[PDB]
Amino acid sequence: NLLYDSNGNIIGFKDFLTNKTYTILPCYSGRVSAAFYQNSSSPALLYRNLKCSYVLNNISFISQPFYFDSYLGCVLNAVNLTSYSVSSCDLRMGSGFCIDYALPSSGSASRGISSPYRFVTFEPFNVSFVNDSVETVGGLFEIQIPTNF
Amino acid sequence: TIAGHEEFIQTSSPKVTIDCSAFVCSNYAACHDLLSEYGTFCDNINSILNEVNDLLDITQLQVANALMQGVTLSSNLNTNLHSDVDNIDFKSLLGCLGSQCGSSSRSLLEDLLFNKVKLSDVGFVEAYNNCTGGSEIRDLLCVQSFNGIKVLPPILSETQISGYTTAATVAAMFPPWSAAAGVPFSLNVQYRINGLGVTMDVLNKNQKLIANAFNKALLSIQNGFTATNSALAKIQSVVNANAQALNSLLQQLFNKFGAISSSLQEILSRLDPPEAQVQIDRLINGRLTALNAYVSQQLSDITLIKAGASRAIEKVNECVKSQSPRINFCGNGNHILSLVQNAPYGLLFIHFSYKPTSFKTVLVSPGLCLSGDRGIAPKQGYFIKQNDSWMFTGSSYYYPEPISDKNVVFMNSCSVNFTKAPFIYLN
Amino acid sequence: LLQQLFNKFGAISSSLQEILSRLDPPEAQVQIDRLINGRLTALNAYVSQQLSDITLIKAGASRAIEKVNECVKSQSPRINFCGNGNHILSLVQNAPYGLLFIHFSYKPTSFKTVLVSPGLCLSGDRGIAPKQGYFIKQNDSWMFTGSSYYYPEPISDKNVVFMNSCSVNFTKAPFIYLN
Amino acid sequence: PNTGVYDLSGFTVKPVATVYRRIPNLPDCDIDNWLNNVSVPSPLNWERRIFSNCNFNLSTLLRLVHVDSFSCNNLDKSKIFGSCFNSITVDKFAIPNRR
Amino acid sequence: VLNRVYLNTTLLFTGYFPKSGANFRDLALKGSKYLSTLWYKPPFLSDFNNGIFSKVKNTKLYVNNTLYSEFSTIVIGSVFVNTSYTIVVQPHNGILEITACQYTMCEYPHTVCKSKGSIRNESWHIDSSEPLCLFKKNFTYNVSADWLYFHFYQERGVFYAYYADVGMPTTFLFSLYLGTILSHYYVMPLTCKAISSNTDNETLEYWVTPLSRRQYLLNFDEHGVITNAVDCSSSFLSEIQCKTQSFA
Ligand SMILES: *[C@@H]1O[C@H](CO)[C@@H](O[C@@H]2O[C@H](CO)[C@@H](O)[C@H](O)[C@H]2NC(C)=O)[C@H](O)[C@H]1NC(C)=O
Ligand SMILES: *[C@@H]1O[C@H](CO)[C@@H](O[C@@H]2O[C@H](CO)[C@@H](O)[C@H](O)[C@H]2NC(C)=O)[C@H](O)[C@H]1NC(C)=O
Ligand SMILES: *[C@@H]1O[C@H](CO)[C@@H](O[C@@H]2O[C@H](CO)[C@@H](O)[C@H](O)[C@H]2NC(C)=O)[C@H](O)[C@H]1NC(C)=O
Ligand SMILES: *[C@@H]1O[C@H](CO)[C@@H](O[C@@H]2O[C@H](CO)[C@@H](O)[C@H](O)[C@H]2NC(C)=O)[C@H](O)[C@H]1NC(C)=O
Ligand SMILES: *[C@@H]1O[C@H](CO)[C@@H](O)[C@H](O)[C@H]1NC(C)=O
Ligand SMILES: *[C@@H]1O[C@H](CO)[C@@H](O)[C@H](O)[C@H]1NC(C)=O
Ligand SMILES: *[C@@H]1O[C@H](CO)[C@@H](O)[C@H](O)[C@H]1NC(C)=O
Ligand SMILES: *[C@@H]1O[C@H](CO)[C@@H](O)[C@H](O)[C@H]1NC(C)=O
Ligand SMILES: *[C@@H]1O[C@H](CO)[C@@H](O)[C@H](O)[C@H]1NC(C)=O
Ligand SMILES: *[C@@H]1O[C@H](CO)[C@@H](O)[C@H](O)[C@H]1NC(C)=O
Ligand SMILES: *[C@@H]1O[C@H](CO)[C@@H](O)[C@H](O)[C@H]1NC(C)=O
Ligand SMILES: *[C@@H]1O[C@H](CO)[C@@H](O)[C@H](O)[C@H]1NC(C)=O
Ligand SMILES: *[C@@H]1O[C@H](CO)[C@@H](O)[C@H](O)[C@H]1NC(C)=O
Ligand SMILES: *[C@@H]1O[C@H](CO)[C@@H](O)[C@H](O)[C@H]1NC(C)=O
Ligand SMILES: *[C@@H]1O[C@H](CO)[C@@H](O)[C@H](O)[C@H]1NC(C)=O
Ligand SMILES: *[C@@H]1O[C@H](CO)[C@@H](O)[C@H](O)[C@H]1NC(C)=O
Repeated sequence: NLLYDSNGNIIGFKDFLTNKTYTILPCYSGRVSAAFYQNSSSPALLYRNLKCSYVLNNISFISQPFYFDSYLGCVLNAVNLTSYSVSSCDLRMGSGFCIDYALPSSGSASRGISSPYRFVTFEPFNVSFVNDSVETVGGLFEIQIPTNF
Repeated sequence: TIAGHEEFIQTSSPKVTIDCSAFVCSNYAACHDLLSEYGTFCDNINSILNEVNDLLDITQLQVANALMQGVTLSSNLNTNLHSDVDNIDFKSLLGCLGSQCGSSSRSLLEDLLFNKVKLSDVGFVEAYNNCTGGSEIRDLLCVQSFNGIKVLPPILSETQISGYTTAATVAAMFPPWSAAAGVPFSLNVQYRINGLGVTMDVLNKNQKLIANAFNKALLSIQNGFTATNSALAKIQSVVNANAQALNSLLQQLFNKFGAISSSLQEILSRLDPPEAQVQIDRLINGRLTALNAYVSQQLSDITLIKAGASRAIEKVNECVKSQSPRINFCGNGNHILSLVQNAPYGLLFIHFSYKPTSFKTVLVSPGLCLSGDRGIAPKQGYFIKQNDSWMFTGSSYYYPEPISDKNVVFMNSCSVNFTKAPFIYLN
Repeated sequence: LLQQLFNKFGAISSSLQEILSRLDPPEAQVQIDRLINGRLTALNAYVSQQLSDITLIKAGASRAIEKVNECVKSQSPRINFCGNGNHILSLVQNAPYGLLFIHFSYKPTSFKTVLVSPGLCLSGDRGIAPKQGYFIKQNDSWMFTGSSYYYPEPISDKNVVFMNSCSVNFTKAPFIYLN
Repeated sequence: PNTGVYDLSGFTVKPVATVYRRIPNLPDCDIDNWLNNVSVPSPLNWERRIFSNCNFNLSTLLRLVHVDSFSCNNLDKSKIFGSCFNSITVDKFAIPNRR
Repeated sequence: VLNRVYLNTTLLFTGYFPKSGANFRDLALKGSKYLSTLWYKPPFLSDFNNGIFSKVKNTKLYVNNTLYSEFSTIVIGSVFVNTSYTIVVQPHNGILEITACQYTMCEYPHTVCKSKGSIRNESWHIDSSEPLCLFKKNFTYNVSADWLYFHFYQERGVFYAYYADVGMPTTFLFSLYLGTILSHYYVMPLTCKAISSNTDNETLEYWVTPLSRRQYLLNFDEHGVITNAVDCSSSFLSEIQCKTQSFA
């Protein structure tokens, strides 16, 4: 009537009353990541590898107006701005993503109620670019030579 | 002909993070109350692992800085159009670059390497996404992460590292030539071959054989990751070592350490609070000991990984982006050049080299004493006697040529075991 | 490390003064043993951390000895070892727990667009290659320029390397017999 | 506190309900009828009964026999109350006075 | 194992097992008329220390194209008198009758094949008074089976019995508290008329090996059947197999 594994746990059973067979799985367990910038009233929160549907239905029932889904997991209390790129980051969330902080200023105080945390792209290194060709132009190559130093 | 071989150097490893009180005392409140009177034991373990992961991120940015230092690309560069220079096909080496592709790909050599390795950096993320259900029933990674053991992603994704190596490989091919000494790729090949003792007439007349030997070695590199490649065994040893360490750490939650049971559920359903404490204490001590030993081992392995990363940075600087006058540094002697590709937890270098095939036995002299009691010695070659005339040949290809001042180094005197050759006042 | 003298390690107190003023010698040993084991474990962990940091220190010190020997006291023909490329020289200063290296580098400011050639095919089907620089066409005549400063100048025997053949994509120029 | 990324302590999803299963209409163990049987054995030929597939409680068992002392070992008394076991073996004998 | 199922896995399990590389011993005896007294001697009257494992042949006699199953009965005990309890396992052509009573056992006992009866009468006890019995039960086995397998052991005053008629791994039959220690067993001679080589060429077989508590590595397949086992202390290959918890 009981199904075991080699470590000694019960992983399934068959009911004495109904002759129905079931398996057992454990309940979900995990932690939260908090990206916190100094002199703020709250952190931004990341639920790693979780959907926001699961987060709002099975984890927390408290008030959270801002939430979205990212490749890293569910982000609460931050703004989805991953079209904008940043080269120096002190809240680096993993796999190329950053949390930026920008409080609304005196004159740059947008009246729409948002979060000062943004979820942006981390990209530290770059190439230099030139506006010259990649092939021969009449046999000769186009190149950029210094004239002063 | 031109030979080629590949070599994997390991620059990182999976970043393990550990929830200490979740590992020791998973959900049970009496265990947590007992663990509170051990002081700062769990905070120290967390701090050591965070220091290790900071070191891993520093070395990752150093590798990425070596790949991108001083490279200037044309903004007209579009690798859906530009994948061939001088009859050498670099199509399987480049990912995507250009303002009309969207940098969201690997090269196919990277794809062959990254599909035989299941638990890469993106494999961990997409495996942990399936842990609300197991996606069939169950998985070992979900059991580990419910017991407080997770692998964190690195701070740069692997498509960014692939973009770095793509820009490095394409800086050698195209008219700024920031990685091929400011001269084109075939010209740089001919100069590095000519610097071994091979004359430039042979290399001007055998240009297509050089290109075809390059393409042949590249295609045999690509069709070679098949179950006996040593660099693939090098790559998979990293993943198997990480999996064995984490599974043997998870097996510590089923030792009794001298208690009556290895389960807190069983002790808390059979005993009283003054009697369950003595049994819970032994499980606490054994699990904290196992965590301490794991933390010491990770601390000693990060030093090996940093030594390997510094060697890989030196190879990118002095083998891939330039070519040193050091002999037997990259490759083995008769080394021509190197390329780099992104591998799981490291880099993969391709070394091209000169390879002789057939031979001829020559009688040679190292020096000629001319009349006036002067001397000449050959400049990377030997002196030979052909048809009773003295001639020069390079040391790595048999090709006689007239003795001129570009083959010799003069001396106002001459050595005693030079051969006397008074007939010589030639060109 | 000093904070470990206030952990209890599962005993009744973290002070030996309190334990030795409340208990008998047989009963106090059980409490003292937990403190002794926890403190020795904390010391062993500190020693492991120091053993691991001295390896990174030795690797960095060997890199500093290399840079003193081959960037300050002489200059090696390696590129990208000291500095970044376009590197000129280094000086060294003493810093707390290390050395401070000052690297000087050739930094270009303004640039120019030129059309260059990588090698010429002279009559007799001989070939010349430019020595660290390019062949440019100035006033419809071939000249040499170095790669890191634009300065046209005559094609001579000190700007080239000579070949008795010429490569297939080289530029044909019969009008050169010059010095 | 300083600017940083902080990993906070662990949550578990809280259990909504209880599933509770028992077998209905099982016999009574009648441990009191054998404990209060008339013929009492000596310690030399002590007696054993096995009780399985039944229903018991310790309240009626401890108020139907006249208890001097009820100690337990490797178990706690309050852990018996909602429990199920595979069997219960009950040995009984009379106690000599000096022993 | 008792009410557990294991599925596609290896398991390290300590139990009451035989020793890999030891010997069986065919203790079956057949007679027609005479009974030698050396048939009842300590070569054949063996020891029951922790238990026995035994492999039994089901001899299939035929009368009128109708099957008859037959093998030898076993008796377990300590002194085999009517002041101590003895266990008797006796087959009755598809019915296995197992009794634990205070028997008054005969000095030279035997049984008789019932399909083609023998010269003598079946005589292993004489008791018209129906003695005290701790246990009395009837089990049914597969008549068409070739091999039957039996585990018999003791532990802390309790006697345990496992059996199989389909396949080699056994399943639990019964347990019985005794409070004493059993110390001998004996397989009885089955006296028959037509079993030998001048008749239909049949044979009695009853092979016994001792049992002890030891650790095996077991292999459970997808339906939960034991398919392979290895004794962890029989060779060097088995040590590699148990320390790696692998069969290859
Ligand atoms: C579950 O399966 C068991 C099989 O063991 C069923 O028990 C059988 O019930 C029928 C009719 O009630 C009897 O004829 C059999 O003798 C029983 N078997 C045994 C071994 O006792 C049981 O009825 C099933 N339950 C349900 C709800 O279907
Ligand atoms: C108390 O125990 C004795 C045995 O020690 C019980 O006697 C049994 O009684 C039944 C009839 O009810 C007989 O069939 C048994 O054979 C008796 N056994 C013995 C060994 O004599 C007695 O019944 C018990 N008392 C009660 C109230 O049940
Ligand atoms: C505890 O056990 C006693 C028996 O020792 C149970 O008492 C029986 O209760 C049922 C109905 O509740 C009666 O029909 C029986 O006659 C009772 N027997 C005796 C000997 O008193 C009692 O029910 C049990 N407790 C609970 C909560 O069920
Ligand atoms: C087990 O089955 C056997 C065979 O069916 C039963 O043995 C027979 O029992 C009847 C009734 O007492 C006797 O008349 C026969 O002589 C017995 N046969 C033999 C060959 O001796 C036996 O009674 C059954 N056991 C139980 C406990 O019911
Ligand atoms: C911001 O934090 C700093 C801590 O370095 C503190 O000194 C300062 O007063 C804070 N500013 C405000 C406006 O709270
Ligand atoms: C965040 O913004 C990007 C770009 O605007 C978009 O592609 C992405 O879908 C957004 N995220 C969500 C959850 O909508
Ligand atoms: C390239 O990266 C650097 C990093 O400092 C950044 O400043 C620069 O703006 C980037 N280039 C472009 C075109 O965005
Ligand atoms: C520079 O590039 C832009 C497009 O990026 C192009 O329109 C322009 O003509 C280029 N300038 C020169 C001088 O070639
Ligand atoms: C180079 O720059 C310096 C400083 O700006 C200036 O004085 C000088 O005239 C420049 N030379 C040329 C050739 O442009
Ligand atoms: C020479 O250049 C042409 C383009 O001008 C190219 O098609 C050809 O492949 C080149 N050949 C070699 C050997 O470089
Ligand atoms: C996760 O599960 C989905 C469906 O359940 C499956 O398609 C996908 O391949 C799984 N991925 C991993 C890494 O297990
Ligand atoms: C058999 O066991 C292996 C263990 O690696 C497992 O992968 C496989 O799914 C199992 N087969 C079945 C039918 O359960
Ligand atoms: C077998 O068959 C014969 C002939 O029909 C009959 O005489 C005999 O009694 C049968 N045997 C038994 C045991 O009934
Ligand atoms: C066996 O018993 C029966 C009836 O008691 C009797 O007829 C027969 O002669 C007996 N056989 C022997 C050998 O005593
Ligand atoms: C066991 O019994 C069943 C049905 O009685 C039969 O199909 C099977 O063949 C028997 N086993 C053997 C080994 O004959
Ligand atoms: C028994 O075996 C012998 C082999 O020597 C054979 O000759 C005889 O016919 C067999 N008889 C039967 C009934 O199988």
